[PDB]
Amino acid sequence: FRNQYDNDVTVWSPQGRIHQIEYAMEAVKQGSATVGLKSKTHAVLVALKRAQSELAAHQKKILHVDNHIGISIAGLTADARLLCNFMRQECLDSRFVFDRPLPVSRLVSLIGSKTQIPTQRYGRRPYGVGLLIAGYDDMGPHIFQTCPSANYFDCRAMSIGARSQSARTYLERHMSEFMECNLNELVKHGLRALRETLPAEQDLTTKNVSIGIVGKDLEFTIYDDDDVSPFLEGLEER
Amino acid sequence: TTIAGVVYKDGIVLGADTRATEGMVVADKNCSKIHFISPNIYCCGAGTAADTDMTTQLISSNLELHSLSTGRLPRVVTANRMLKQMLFRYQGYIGAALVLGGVDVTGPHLYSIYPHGSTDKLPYVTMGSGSLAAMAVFEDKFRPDMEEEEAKNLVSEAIAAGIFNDLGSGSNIDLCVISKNKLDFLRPYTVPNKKGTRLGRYRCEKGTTAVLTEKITPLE
Amino acid sequence: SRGSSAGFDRHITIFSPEGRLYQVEYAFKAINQGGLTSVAVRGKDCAVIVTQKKVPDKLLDSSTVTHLFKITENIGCVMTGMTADSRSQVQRARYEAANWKYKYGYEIPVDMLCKRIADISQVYTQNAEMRPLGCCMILIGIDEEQGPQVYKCDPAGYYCGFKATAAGVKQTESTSFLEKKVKTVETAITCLSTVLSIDFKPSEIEVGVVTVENPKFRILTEAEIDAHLVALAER
Amino acid sequence: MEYLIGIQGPDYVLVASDRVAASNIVQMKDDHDKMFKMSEKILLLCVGEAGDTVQFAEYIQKNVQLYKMRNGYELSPTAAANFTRRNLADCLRSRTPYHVNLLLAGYDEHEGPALYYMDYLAALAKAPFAAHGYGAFLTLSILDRYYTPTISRERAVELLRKCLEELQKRFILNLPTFSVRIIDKNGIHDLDNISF
Amino acid sequence: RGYSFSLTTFSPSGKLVQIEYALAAVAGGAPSVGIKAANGVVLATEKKQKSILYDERSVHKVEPITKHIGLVYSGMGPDYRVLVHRARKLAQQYYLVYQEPIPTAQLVQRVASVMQEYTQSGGVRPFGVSLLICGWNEGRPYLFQSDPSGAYFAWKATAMGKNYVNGKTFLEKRYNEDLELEDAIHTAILTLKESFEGQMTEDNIEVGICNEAGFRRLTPTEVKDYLAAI
Amino acid sequence: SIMSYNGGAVMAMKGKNCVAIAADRRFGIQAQMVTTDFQKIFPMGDRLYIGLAGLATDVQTVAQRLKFRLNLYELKEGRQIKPYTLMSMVANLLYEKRFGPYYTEPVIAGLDPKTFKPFICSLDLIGCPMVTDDFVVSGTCAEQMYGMCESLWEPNMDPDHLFETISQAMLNAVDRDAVSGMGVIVHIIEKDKITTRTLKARMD
Amino acid sequence: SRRYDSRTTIFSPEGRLYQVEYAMEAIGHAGTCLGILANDGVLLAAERRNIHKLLDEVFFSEKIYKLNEDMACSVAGITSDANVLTNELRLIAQRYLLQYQEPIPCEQLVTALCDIKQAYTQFGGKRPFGVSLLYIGWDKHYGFQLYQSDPSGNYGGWKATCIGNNSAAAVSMLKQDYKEGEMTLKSALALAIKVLNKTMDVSKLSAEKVEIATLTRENGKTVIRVLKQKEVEQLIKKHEEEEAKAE
Amino acid sequence: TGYDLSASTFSPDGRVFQVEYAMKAVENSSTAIGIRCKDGVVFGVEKLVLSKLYEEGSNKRLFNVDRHVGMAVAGLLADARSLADIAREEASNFRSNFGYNIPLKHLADRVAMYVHAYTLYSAVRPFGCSFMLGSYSVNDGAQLYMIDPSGVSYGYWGCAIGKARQAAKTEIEKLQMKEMTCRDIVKEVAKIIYIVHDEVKDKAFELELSWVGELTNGRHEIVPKDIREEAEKYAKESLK
Amino acid sequence: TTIMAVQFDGGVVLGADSRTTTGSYIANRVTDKLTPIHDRIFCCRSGSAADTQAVADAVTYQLGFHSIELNEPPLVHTAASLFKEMCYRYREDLMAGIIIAGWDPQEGGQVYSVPMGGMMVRQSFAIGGSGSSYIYGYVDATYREGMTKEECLQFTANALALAMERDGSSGGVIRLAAIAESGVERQVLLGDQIPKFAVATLP
Ligand SMILES: [Cl-]
Ligand SMILES: [Cl-]
Ligand SMILES: [Cl-]
Ligand SMILES: [Cl-]
Ligand SMILES: [Cl-]
Ligand SMILES: [Cl-]
Ligand SMILES: [Cl-]
Ligand SMILES: [Cl-]
Ligand SMILES: [Cl-]
Ligand SMILES: [Cl-]
Ligand SMILES: [Cl-]
Ligand SMILES: [Cl-]
Ligand SMILES: [Cl-]
Ligand SMILES: [Cl-]
Ligand SMILES: [Cl-]
Ligand SMILES: [Cl-]
Ligand SMILES: [Cl-]
Ligand SMILES: [K+]
Ligand SMILES: [K+]
Ligand SMILES: [Mg+2]
Ligand SMILES: [Mg+2]
Ligand SMILES: [Mg+2]
Ligand SMILES: [Mg+2]
Repeated sequence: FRNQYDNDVTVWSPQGRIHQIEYAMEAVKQGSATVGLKSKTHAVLVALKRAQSELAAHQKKILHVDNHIGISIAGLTADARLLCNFMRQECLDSRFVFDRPLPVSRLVSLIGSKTQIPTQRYGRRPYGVGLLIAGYDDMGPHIFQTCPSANYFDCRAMSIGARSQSARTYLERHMSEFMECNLNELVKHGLRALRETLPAEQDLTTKNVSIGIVGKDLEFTIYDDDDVSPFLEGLEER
Repeated sequence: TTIAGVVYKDGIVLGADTRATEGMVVADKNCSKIHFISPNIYCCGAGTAADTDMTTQLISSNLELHSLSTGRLPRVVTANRMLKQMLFRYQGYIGAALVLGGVDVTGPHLYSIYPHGSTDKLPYVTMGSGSLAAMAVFEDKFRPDMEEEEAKNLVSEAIAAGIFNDLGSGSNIDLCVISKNKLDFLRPYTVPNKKGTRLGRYRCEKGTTAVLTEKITPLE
Repeated sequence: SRGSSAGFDRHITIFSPEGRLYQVEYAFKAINQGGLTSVAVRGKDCAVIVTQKKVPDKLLDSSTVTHLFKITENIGCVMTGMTADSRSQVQRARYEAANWKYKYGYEIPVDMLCKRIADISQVYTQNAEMRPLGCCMILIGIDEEQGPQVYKCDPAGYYCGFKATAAGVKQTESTSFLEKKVKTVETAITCLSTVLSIDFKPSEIEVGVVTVENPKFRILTEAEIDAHLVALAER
Repeated sequence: MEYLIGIQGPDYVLVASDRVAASNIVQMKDDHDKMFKMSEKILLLCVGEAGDTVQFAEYIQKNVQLYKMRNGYELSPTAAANFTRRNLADCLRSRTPYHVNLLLAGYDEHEGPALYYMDYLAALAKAPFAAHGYGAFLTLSILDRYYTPTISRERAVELLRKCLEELQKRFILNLPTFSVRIIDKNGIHDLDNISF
Repeated sequence: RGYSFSLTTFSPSGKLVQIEYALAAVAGGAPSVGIKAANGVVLATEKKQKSILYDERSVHKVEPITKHIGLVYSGMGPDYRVLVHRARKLAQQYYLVYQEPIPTAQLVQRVASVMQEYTQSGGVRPFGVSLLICGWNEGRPYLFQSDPSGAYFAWKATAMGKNYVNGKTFLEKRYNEDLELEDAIHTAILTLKESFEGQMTEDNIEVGICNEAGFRRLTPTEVKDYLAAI
Repeated sequence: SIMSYNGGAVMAMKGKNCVAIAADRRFGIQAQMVTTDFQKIFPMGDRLYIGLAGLATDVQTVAQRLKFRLNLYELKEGRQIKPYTLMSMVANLLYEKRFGPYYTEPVIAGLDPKTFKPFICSLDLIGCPMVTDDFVVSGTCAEQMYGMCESLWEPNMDPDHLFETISQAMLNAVDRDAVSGMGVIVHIIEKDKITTRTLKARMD
Repeated sequence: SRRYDSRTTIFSPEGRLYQVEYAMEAIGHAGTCLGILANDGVLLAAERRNIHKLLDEVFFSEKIYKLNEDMACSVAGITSDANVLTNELRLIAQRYLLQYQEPIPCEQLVTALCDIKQAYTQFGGKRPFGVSLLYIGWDKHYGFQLYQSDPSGNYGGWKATCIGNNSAAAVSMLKQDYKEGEMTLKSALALAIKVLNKTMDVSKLSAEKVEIATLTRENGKTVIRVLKQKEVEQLIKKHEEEEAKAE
Repeated sequence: TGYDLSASTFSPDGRVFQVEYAMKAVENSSTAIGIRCKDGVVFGVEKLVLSKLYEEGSNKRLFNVDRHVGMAVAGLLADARSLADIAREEASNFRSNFGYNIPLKHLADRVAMYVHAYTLYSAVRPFGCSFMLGSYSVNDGAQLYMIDPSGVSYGYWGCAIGKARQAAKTEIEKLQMKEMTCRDIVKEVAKIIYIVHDEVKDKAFELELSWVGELTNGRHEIVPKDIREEAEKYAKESLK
Repeated sequence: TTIMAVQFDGGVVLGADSRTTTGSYIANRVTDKLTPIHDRIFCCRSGSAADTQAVADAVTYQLGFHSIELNEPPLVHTAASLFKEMCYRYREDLMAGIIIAGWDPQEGGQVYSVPMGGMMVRQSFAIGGSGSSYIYGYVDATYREGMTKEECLQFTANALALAMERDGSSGGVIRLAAIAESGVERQVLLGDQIPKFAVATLP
């Protein structure tokens, strides 16, 4: 009942599913957790970084797209770079042609369209990456989520990756507070949600946390290493 | 060149002279300018001779494929369309000026086709460097619904006008008569021109030409 | 032999050991999936097409439920089989006819249109990467020399001209009915009624006609269909 | 303007070429060599437009050498001349025509000595003697006057000299030295430059 | 799009089974016969025509290629139409260049080469047809067969389709060289009658002839006449 | 004129069961003679020859490309080409280059390989064929050649009279053309043999 | 697409190319075809499979193909495939003549066709051509020559060989009777018949069942002829006379 | 099957199972309905909220494909969005080439033929979506079409797609929609969505509503928020 | 050439002269420059005969196919748009000055000009061709809002007659067509039927 239907993105299963798309989504579920949330004025991304060994640097999770847009990634690194490069190019083209920033919802539509194409053609494969997209434009702050299925979602807040269900539960619990939060409070909420994804013994540190922020008076900025310290203290102990 | 055509009571008469020139020298005294298109359609040609030859040959061939497929006799309109669409695509660079005539299921039809791809459907037409001389004959004498012999006379008179008044035209008159019941390809129809009789006898004996080398190669 | 199979001969259009093309044979079964039957008959004066019109729903806009299509002003058609496949083949026919007229300066003959569609279908029986279309096309028109014409082509790329013919679920029973008779509008509707055992309301069939007097393809209204049903009913 | 000359005797072909590379009003090189070794018994002498001359001759040279490596023996002078002609003719109406005038000199084991003339249009003529360049206008009649088909190589070099002395006397361009080579059954031999 | 790999390949015993199976389609096709007479060629074929409902004149199995060449087949009709269209196109291409009608053998070679392509090119099956091609040129008749592999053969007489083995032995007993066209037509029809079933008429067989005047189908009335005697 | 850059002249002439084809021998570049034995007439069969005048490079290219096509034809067909068919093959070759032509205007002379009937024709540079029953001429002295041929040609000449006529027509025509001459070669084609001669000719 | 692909151009686990090997089995069942080199010429002798019937006899041979002025070949295997390859050989030969204005040397023509055959084994996913060829020729570099090529795109030069049905047995007979450096066309012909007589296990050898072509030099020109049936009956008769004298 | 892996393969009974499987993806999606009435077309969609973390408006299943044309979808939403882009391009190209607004029937037929092209080949898969197109103009009146994964296209008085299609059709059948206005019909659409919603299996949905009609001057638009809310209140109170 | 079309309540009138020239030779003195594009849609052609015949044939094809697909009579504005698209796109390679006129059930009688360059404008009446220069004044002085069919035919015939007298490149007969919901009515004015206006010879 499964094996003949699971190798080709062009093969529908008898249940109306495409197993290659479901399998690409497992790449994201096994990525390290990331959280995105927004207030009325800011969009924030928070990401756990994995280090393969004790002497490796932690893998980048947060990438600059344009002054008004950044992304957090979960899944295949090389697919994330490909999609980020596409997003960057669409943003440059908009500024070249129109001399104004590409609206964030339009960029997400373009990702949906681009990522849908290989799901329908023989010998191609879905993108094995999920994105959280933080942006600010004329319609305010945004958090979008994109998926290997090519579907995308407009979010009050979201978490993807390993044990992200825990983060999602925290986010639902506190989301009625987010709109009115100052930036410090909002980032703290992001970090608390992300901390829920950790085994009981592990903590947020300057080595494993990455932060991205964009807003009304703030171009998309990435905070790593010593620069996350202001945000980590913070923070009620677990 | 002088080429021409008329619609008569029962069909079409086409006509042509037989001179081909290269510059202001006669190359061929007996060029055939009335080309086969199909058993019921012929086409006189003027303009660049290679282009009229190859264009008529191509359309004749494509029309044969067409009739082989349909099992029907071809239509003059079909030859017209094929010719004009090709000439148009080439933008006048194929120098074929054509008088296309035939008889199909809808009766007799006559078209002039120009190098840029324009066509005119008309009861009489002329083309070539003699075309004004031939047209003058037609304007003066054409009547609708002529009988076969009158139409043949008229066309040969028109071709003759080109022959005698256009330096580009000469030698014989060819006609082609096409009706529902018959095709008469009349080559030559008339021979108004003849080389004068030779008066001085040359007759050069063997050994008149000095030879430096010789090789005989026996065959088969 | 007798139903033998090797390798992929049930999946793609390659020969079976008997020299059969199972994928083509299956395309004929696809024609019956729609559950409809169509009939066409020619006489000296006209050619007619009739088919069932099933509108079980009523939430349907019934004026959009048709299997009759105009190809040119003077060529009509009835499609039988898979609906989307059929619509595609109608579009192709329309294109072929229009292109013919543009290139050759006269309307495509019905036999030539049928042949062209049949030749296009042939390709699908010889190239492995696409399936045949699971539909059958019946064409009617007036030929200036031969009179009314009815032509049929199928997923194998066979085609023929007919005195009368049928397609779909009751094709074989329609063929027997029409054979017995042949040894026009009333024949077509009687054949269809007999083989289905229905006795029709005017909203349950569609009829299209071409005539030597009026070569333009015409679809009968309900009232026009009813005048035939009533004339028949009174034997 | 560049000068090439060839003279075919019974069993040899003698060739020479000027050694000047000029640009505008200056000679920029006085030991330039216009001859290209195609194989053990073939020389190609090439003049014409800058860039085209070397690019064409070296393309031919590489392909002649390739034939040898692929097949284990060499192209004949005649085959090499026709290959050269095919390429030049094939390029004539292309986007990349080569404006070059050539002599090809060779010796074949079985056919003996051969001299071929080609112009930039790629007309190919076999000849007992030939020359290219404006200097040919002043020297061809000397060759017509004194040549014979059985001309010995020691006489052929004198005949060559008379042609070159005529250029010193009468030609308006300064061509003071010439490369001289002879081909025979024993391959290509360098002779002394002829200098003034 | 297109599959780029061959669908016909060698089996371990060296067979091209798709070609053998194409030949099985031909063997199950309606019979066809060809006879080369001293002064012409005849081609004859049975219509697998059920139904009174068919318009027997609407499609022909015996088809002209040029004024001087014609054809018939056994096997799959729609595949045949592909080859007819190609043969016609090949003949015209030749005529455009050489301004002479294509020699029968040249036409056969070109059509056979097309059939070969479909045994090797990507993503296609071979044609399920064998052709019989007749013509007249160099003052002489020709009869050829071209098979699904692209192999072609010159015949004095032959049969193909259902019961062809017996048709060939029937012809072996009955054919002689110096035989004339009119007699050959008769024997071609008798060869079809050997495997017919269900009474012959001028509507369920087709006959074509080739001589010095050219290739043409016999009319129903002409066939009716020959059918008197049989 | 492109056609006068190398000069040159060819002609063919019909007799009683024989044909003749002739050419000058000069290869020159504008005023300068380069050689005096340049081949312009090429065998296309035992009894079928083509003569090409015009731009020397294209004379050679057309002869070679034509031979490529003819060899393939003869291998495929298993027979010698008919004169009319060679004419058509040449016409097709030239007309392929309709918009960037070869600068050569061939003449063809031969006997049918099976019936031995005489054939002559010429073609213009884009492949328009002209068959005649008397003579054809091509080259830088076409007018001079027309004058000689019109005055001397007669129907049904035997091979010896055909030889003298084509020879006198060539010699006297090219002697009024600065860029044709330096020798004349003549081939007489008969059923049972080919006779090739070079003529005593002016070398100025 | 991946499901239906045969994968004709891949290695098997032992480094084999199965389609090439299977094509070689097809050839092994085709008509016997041999080639013999002599001092004054070269020959091809082939079993005819157009073995007679009501067949019509319209070409000069069945399996012997002229390639250019100086070369011919014969074939064993799939006839339609042979027609494609022999056409290509003719084209290659004419391309070479066009370019160099001399005839293509024999080994160069063979090599050029073999590169095409090789390509069909390495890329493209097509079935190989089911043909082996024997080539006979003369050129100015190596004079009289005989080659063999097969569907791998391999070739070799031979003094004598055989392809097609019973080739192994034929090569044994050739190894034992062929006189290196001492064969004439007359003796090669006698040997060709001796070999076909033993390897045609379809009944007492007959002129209608074989084709023989010879390639010689006469007056600086290559001459390629297919022997007429009269000559072949005579050679068969001389062989049968000789087997009687053997007692 | 064995016979159900490629849209270029018929089964022995003449089915194209890959198309049927694509239809199962549509039949697993929540329900959308369209209803044509006297003066326009109204769409409604049961839009399941799979997380309270999503914005109210995420994953819209109603699209503008031309100023006069709305599209309502069910099935795999990336495939549906792709088809909405195809529809938009078709409508735009039509205006550029012919110089007027694309007739709804012609747009439906053109996009259906695109959908159909994805049901013939092993090289691509069928779309996993069905969609409705709706329009209104004074000249053409109200028009409502529905296209499925096979590429079939018909016109409708009322239509439903997704998992409760049959239950929805039985409620739509009770309306005399020919005589009702868009402002009446929105309510009915809301009511029917509430009836067929399975509140035990899947709690939480949003109602999405759009319309095109005389009242919008032939423009396809979202139903205004106040009217949607009064429609929901009517549907909820009708349910008890 | 002179071409013209004029709107009335319920239809249009179209007209043309019949002269085709090569230089100052009249190659066709009875040219039909009014070409049907569909049942009730015509175009009037001026400029290069090759170009306008080729474009008209192509538009006829495009519009025919469109009309079968839609199962409705085509709009005059659609015909004009198709001409415009082709005449604009290929404006560097065409010499074509077109008037499109006809009737459809949605907008009634309509006249569109597609002059050289490929702009498109609806007009009450339109004139074009080489001879149009000579009748701008006349049409401007003579045109009246609300003209009947029989008045529009007279207006057209008079304008064309004036242009034909003065323009060497125009002449022959006057071809007229009236198009309305009832159909197309064609006629020819020849010889003495062509409106006559004296030469102003001296007192
Ligand atoms: Cl990750
Ligand atoms: Cl990775
Ligand atoms: Cl998803
Ligand atoms: Cl996740
Ligand atoms: Cl037309
Ligand atoms: Cl002229
Ligand atoms: Cl049209
Ligand atoms: Cl592939
Ligand atoms: Cl055909
Ligand atoms: Cl016939
Ligand atoms: Cl070539
Ligand atoms: Cl050729
Ligand atoms: Cl050769
Ligand atoms: Cl006029
Ligand atoms: Cl204008
Ligand atoms: Cl204008
Ligand atoms: Cl104008
Ligand atoms: K298939
Ligand atoms: K005037
Ligand atoms: Mg133009
Ligand atoms: Mg350059
Ligand atoms: Mg001279
Ligand atoms: Mg001089």
